[PDB]
Amino acid sequence: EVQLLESGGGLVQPGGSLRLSCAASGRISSIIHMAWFRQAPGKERELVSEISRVGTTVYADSVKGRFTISRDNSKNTLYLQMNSLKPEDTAVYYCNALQYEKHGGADYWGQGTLVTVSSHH
Repeated sequence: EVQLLESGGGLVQPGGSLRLSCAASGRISSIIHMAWFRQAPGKERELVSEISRVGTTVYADSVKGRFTISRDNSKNTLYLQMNSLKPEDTAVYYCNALQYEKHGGADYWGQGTLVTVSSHH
């Protein structure tokens, strides 16, 4: 198993910024794809960004240019810098890790960290 511990969310105004963190531990594969997903009311779970060990990245079209995925490997930590936040970015954000186990792929989940972007909290 890989345990994923998220932090960094909270309340912010439109145009604001937040940085999420995801600390990984456990039996982490040499080939591991790390991702941020989000779940909002009225929408399906959505991939936000992903990074491979060599640093290739992908972004959802709706966050391109505004969000940046990053790492501090000395802490086994994945980050998501969110800039220029919009109300439609409100969601629970999850850390995810995708690697093989003996029987097949495993998609490990963090707990989630809530991000609420609003002018009228």
